[PDB]
Amino acid sequence: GIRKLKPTTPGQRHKVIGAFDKITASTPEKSLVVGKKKTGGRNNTGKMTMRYIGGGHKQKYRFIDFKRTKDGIPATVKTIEYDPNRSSRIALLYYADGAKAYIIAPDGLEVGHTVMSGSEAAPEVGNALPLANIPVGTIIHNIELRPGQGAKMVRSAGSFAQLTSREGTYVVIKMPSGEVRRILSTCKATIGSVGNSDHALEKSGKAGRSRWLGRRPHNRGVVMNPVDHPMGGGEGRQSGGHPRSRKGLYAKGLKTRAPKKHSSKYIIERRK
Amino acid sequence: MKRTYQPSNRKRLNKHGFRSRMATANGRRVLAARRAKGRAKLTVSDEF
RNA sequence: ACCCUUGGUCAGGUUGAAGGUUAGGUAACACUAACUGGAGGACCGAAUCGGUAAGCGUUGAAAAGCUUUCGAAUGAACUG
RNA sequence: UGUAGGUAUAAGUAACGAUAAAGGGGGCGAGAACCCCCCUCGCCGAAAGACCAAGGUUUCCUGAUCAACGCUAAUCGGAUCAGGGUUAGUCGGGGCCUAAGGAUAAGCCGAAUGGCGAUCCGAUGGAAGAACCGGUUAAUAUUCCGGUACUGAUACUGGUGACGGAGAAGCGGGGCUCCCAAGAAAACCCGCUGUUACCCGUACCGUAAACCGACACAGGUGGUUGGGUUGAGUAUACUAAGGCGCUCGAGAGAUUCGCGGUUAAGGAACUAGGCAAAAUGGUCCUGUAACUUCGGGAGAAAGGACGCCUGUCAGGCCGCAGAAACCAGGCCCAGGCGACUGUUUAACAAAAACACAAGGCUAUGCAAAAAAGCAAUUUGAGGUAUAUAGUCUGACACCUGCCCGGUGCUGGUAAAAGCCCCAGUAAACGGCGCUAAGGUAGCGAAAUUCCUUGUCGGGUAAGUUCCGACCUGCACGAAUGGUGUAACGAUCUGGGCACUGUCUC
RNA sequence: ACUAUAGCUUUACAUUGUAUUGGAUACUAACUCGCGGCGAGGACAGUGUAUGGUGGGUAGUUU
RNA sequence: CACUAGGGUAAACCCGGUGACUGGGGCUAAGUCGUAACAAGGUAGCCGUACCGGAAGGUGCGGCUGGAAA
Ligand SMILES: [K+]
Ligand SMILES: [K+]
Ligand SMILES: [K+]
Ligand SMILES: [K+]
Ligand SMILES: [K+]
Ligand SMILES: [K+]
Ligand SMILES: [K+]
Ligand SMILES: [K+]
Ligand SMILES: [K+]
Ligand SMILES: [Mg+2]
Ligand SMILES: [Mg+2]
Ligand SMILES: [Mg+2]
Ligand SMILES: [Mg+2]
Ligand SMILES: [Mg+2]
Ligand SMILES: [Mg+2]
Ligand SMILES: [Mg+2]
Ligand SMILES: [Mg+2]
Ligand SMILES: [Mg+2]
Ligand SMILES: [Mg+2]
Ligand SMILES: [Mg+2]
Ligand SMILES: [Mg+2]
Ligand SMILES: [Mg+2]
Ligand SMILES: [Mg+2]
Ligand SMILES: [Mg+2]
Ligand SMILES: [Mg+2]
Ligand SMILES: [Mg+2]
Ligand SMILES: [Mg+2]
Ligand SMILES: [Mg+2]
Ligand SMILES: [Mg+2]
Ligand SMILES: [Mg+2]
Ligand SMILES: [Mg+2]
Ligand SMILES: [Mg+2]
Ligand SMILES: [Mg+2]
Ligand SMILES: [Mg+2]
Ligand SMILES: [Mg+2]
Ligand SMILES: [Mg+2]
Ligand SMILES: [Mg+2]
Ligand SMILES: [Mg+2]
Ligand SMILES: [Mg+2]
Ligand SMILES: [Mg+2]
Ligand SMILES: [Mg+2]
Ligand SMILES: [Mg+2]
Ligand SMILES: [Mg+2]
Ligand SMILES: [Mg+2]
Ligand SMILES: [Mg+2]
Ligand SMILES: [Mg+2]
Ligand code: NA
Ligand code: NA
Ligand code: NA
Repeated sequence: GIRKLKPTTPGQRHKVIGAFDKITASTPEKSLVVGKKKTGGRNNTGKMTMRYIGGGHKQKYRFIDFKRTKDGIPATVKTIEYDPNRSSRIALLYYADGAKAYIIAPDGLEVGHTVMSGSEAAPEVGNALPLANIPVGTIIHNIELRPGQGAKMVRSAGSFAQLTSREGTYVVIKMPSGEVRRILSTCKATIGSVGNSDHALEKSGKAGRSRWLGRRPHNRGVVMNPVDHPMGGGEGRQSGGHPRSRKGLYAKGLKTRAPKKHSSKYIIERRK
Repeated sequence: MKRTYQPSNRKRLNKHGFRSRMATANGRRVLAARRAKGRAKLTVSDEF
């Protein structure tokens, strides 16, 4: 859900934030968190390689189990928690073996439920199965690209993918982007869609919230000088010509995916 | 108004001290040139 | 100038968001009134940060200041 | 406009560095406005008093000295010379631990010099194993001494550490609550009767005459404390403790300047412009319009009371004045631009410029695209299309027309790309007069109109500015957005009331 | 504007092999990647030399 | 000293008037452009709603017969 702020101030007139109605705990698990350092977009030589990054609230990293290799060990869902590092919520799991882990919280997973991973697991929401064992037509998320490497594909809040058909060693999956592509049937996926689908309805309301989230102001190229940007210069306002970056890379329709990439053999239909 | 020199002994030694000069090939070049000129004050480490 | 890590500072007053409780009200939610609550790049205003307007200074007390006036002052704040 | 050294001229001139301020009596001395003691006066007093840190480095105290330094003199000095002065088992640091970052191992990269790369280094953080009271010096004191104490050595694999913001609360006599932006690491620590006590700092200045500013410079400099009356207050005024009268004076009282005070009658006539000044100002009680995004506008505007005494709000008393001094919103009507709080040309521009929340388009299926780097490698991001990046527009409301002809972009030779051709793409650049299409809505003498002070209406005695209309728009026009828009503005611009040396003068 | 050039892109040779049916398909052993040998690719890709395009991103200049 | 008619002030309301400019309507003739409806009026008509056109109007979607032909 979402909470719309009343317009007591101009900086709150257009502000919509989440209702936090799924969170059941406020403190993270101590053994699964660690303090995280920030980069200002600076690489190991100290040079700013990525702009518009800096400041923001201090954050701690949560260890998410994207691999889920504890096959056949049932786990109990303990809490649903806020994670500052991703748009979705996370879930705390207690294994009957006595381990603890964090997983991406799927839509519909409630505190007190049971989850399992591996081939013998029932295809219920929250369970992790090899794609060879998932019934065709199931809504899935957290899709592995290579077997054993961990989920990479469908992870953002509200996002989901679909298993459309299977063709032997490969299954066919439709992506959030609308791409249709082939995935090895020994790769793993989790049943259900990622929760917190109302994350897209939130509005910051003011510049201060972007500063809290750790973004820095972005300057348009047409209001610079020619020495700084190809689109800068002129007396008064000017359009800047064909849109391009500081290095002259066209910004309208020029494709940048490598034309000889091997993975294009597994991509049936493309969509960006 | 605030002027350009704001003293700090730790920063002075970290930036221009003897060990800072010896840590780099160009710093040793500076030391060799100063010895060849015959400076009585080799680095800021010599000052007090 | 920007960033990173670790610390510190912000007299006093005002306003009164969400939420809650109590009465009425509904098939039930809604919804009305009182009390409570204490949010906010909210208000007035010291420290502080900045530098609007005028006067003065222009071999100056100062290689950019002073006096009055004025902006911000829980934050995109200031500062070691 | 040559160079070094020396010496002139301006000239016994500018100036002697905050307008907090001095007067007298004694002392010493060859010499006294200034030195020492006393009395009186004045200034600071959330400091101009008292402390910690950075920085300085003997400036600390005493005896001699007055050449130079001290913007005057000096018997004086933060000055010259000599002597003296800093005392720790418990204070501070270090020894221990790790952050950013740095140096490295195995390895990786690379004409060379070398560049990377997980254990070590590295506080601004975490541990430290551990007191106070009193007295004493010219100069040190939790260190010396007298008591009173305490601490450490020595001879008889799961928890903690471990963490945010805001608010309530415990003459006469800490936890708690709420919130979203979700709040270090490692050591460590848990569970599983003597005999000794090492090292470094310790003086002095420290909102400053000792630090940064060439100066004994009206500037800058992190943290703590900061009495009384007045007050909401750390504001303001006065004043204890404590500290100061700012290292040139004396006369005189022209012009003129600087900082202030008063002003008859008039009251913006001043001026580019009400610039500056004046005016408003407190608490409580009444009462508050257009418009609106329903929050606001709003402290709108406009009124009334206020001292002292007595009596259970009334009766009385005094003054020109009861907010008593200091302190302490001017208000209203109407336009342009920009939604708003912010940012910017250190040193002539604070704005309508930048940013902004938000919208669109495009790229990107993850060794992602993209950005740094010769590379390794790193950022992106340990994020995964509700994500990241490039680019334009800039809250919101109603909306955002026509053109793919041109230019971009996307598709289908050495020993195949391209190019062609065809198709697509305007919230791509661009255009909206024979053509690709010949400007839709909405605006319009406009931040755009040359002619031009266009014409008409309003406002004034009089209006090249302003507001409302008209439309032959030199040369508006829909995301280099069109037209509006409540709130907001040290913005630009017009008119009123208040008020006044801005002006008559 | 003239002339170069980083980068990007095309093809040939090298790295680079085998079989079937040449022009494609298939294979695994070069080579690449993932998980701790196994899995996924595969003579492609990447890299070197040569070569044609593109290239105010950068440079030297002229006007 | 209260009480009050009347006076001044401000506001706000109500009732009227006028105003550059800018919009419908009625009536009379008939200048101009078309032919929308009345016959299946030459695309059956009408109702609601939306968009668009010099105008009558056109088109989309649903409805009705107060429509022929069948
Ligand atoms: K921008
Ligand atoms: K350029
Ligand atoms: K300061
Ligand atoms: K000359
Ligand atoms: K001391
Ligand atoms: K008068
Ligand atoms: K005048
Ligand atoms: K105007
Ligand atoms: K019906
Ligand atoms: Mg510019
Ligand atoms: Mg122009
Ligand atoms: Mg504020
Ligand atoms: Mg102030
Ligand atoms: Mg304020
Ligand atoms: Mg000369
Ligand atoms: Mg003269
Ligand atoms: Mg002078
Ligand atoms: Mg003089
Ligand atoms: Mg002081
Ligand atoms: Mg002394
Ligand atoms: Mg002496
Ligand atoms: Mg002298
Ligand atoms: Mg001395
Ligand atoms: Mg260590
Ligand atoms: Mg002392
Ligand atoms: Mg000073
Ligand atoms: Mg204090
Ligand atoms: Mg006080
Ligand atoms: Mg004061
Ligand atoms: Mg007068
Ligand atoms: Mg005049
Ligand atoms: Mg003024
Ligand atoms: Mg603005
Ligand atoms: Mg502002
Ligand atoms: Mg300037
Ligand atoms: Mg200025
Ligand atoms: Mg713009
Ligand atoms: Mg605009
Ligand atoms: Mg005028
Ligand atoms: Mg006008
Ligand atoms: Mg445009
Ligand atoms: Mg050039
Ligand atoms: Mg040359
Ligand atoms: Mg007809
Ligand atoms: Mg018909
Ligand atoms: Mg049509
Ligand atoms: Na100190
Ligand atoms: Na020191
Ligand atoms: Na005035």
